[PDB]
Amino acid sequence: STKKKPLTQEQLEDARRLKAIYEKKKNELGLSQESVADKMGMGQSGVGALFNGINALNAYNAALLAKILKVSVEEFSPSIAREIYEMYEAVHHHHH
Amino acid sequence: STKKKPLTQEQLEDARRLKAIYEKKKNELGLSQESVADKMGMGQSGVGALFNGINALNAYNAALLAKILKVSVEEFSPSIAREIYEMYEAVHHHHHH
Amino acid sequence: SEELEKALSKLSEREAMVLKLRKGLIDGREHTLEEVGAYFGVTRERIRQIENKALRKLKYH
DNA sequence: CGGTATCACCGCCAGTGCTTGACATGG
DNA sequence: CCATGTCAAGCACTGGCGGTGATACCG
Ligand SMILES: [Ca+2]
Repeated sequence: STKKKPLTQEQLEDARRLKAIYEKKKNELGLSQESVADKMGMGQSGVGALFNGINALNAYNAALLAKILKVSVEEFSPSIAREIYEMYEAVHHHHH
Repeated sequence: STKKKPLTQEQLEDARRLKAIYEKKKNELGLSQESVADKMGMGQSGVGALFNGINALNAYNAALLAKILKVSVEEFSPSIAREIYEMYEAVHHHHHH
Repeated sequence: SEELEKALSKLSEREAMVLKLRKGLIDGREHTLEEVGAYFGVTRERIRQIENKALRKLKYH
């Protein structure tokens, strides 16, 4: 019952770009949704929910996926990439 | 099925360090738990929970706190700051398009 | 044997049992995924899933 | 009084465990 | 041919993230 609330159009676009990178590179990187999931500490269906726009990406998982797929986060989600940059500003000890 | 999970020891410390930074700089910055919550879009029980070790920090709230309090994240949580930098490596590396 | 038996101790008894049955350690036959499935009351695919998780589990420590 | 403390309560969804339908392949 | 194994997608289910808000308490 009680179907899961749909993500935002932007999130859905993020996911579609993510999956497309995945499909395009899986052979040469030698990945399956399953093997990707393992590198991320999770299961196959969990990774799948992310690729198919069912579950939202967070910054942590996006970064993980970018590293696994060997692409920049900017290639699937610009808004998550900006969010990560925003957080990075906060590790900067800056001048006196 | 306890609705809330307890913090690890490291999470408690990060909290203490966080709180101490609030206590030390609240005056120069004209901050209250309340005013800090307002900057973060939550309620004062929200902030209290983070300052007191009731709720763990996450990367986003840590970055916000650091910006409100004018310090770097690693002054209260070196592990969260490491997580932040690693995440930023994924924005930097392997660009195309 | 025992170094093995205690080596298969980091996994759930179920994950361990899936491997032992696949490798013939319980009864002498290298059971198929379907056979192990029927043993555990689930499909061959879920046994495949479990086995993979178990192998990745003992190949990281 | 301005601040803080916690009690005291929980919606919600990201990820799980399993299934199903499609498909690849050595024998 | 098809038993065996692999992959990806869908769904019922739940731990715990990430808070809320009176109200009573402190200096
Ligand atoms: Ca809010």
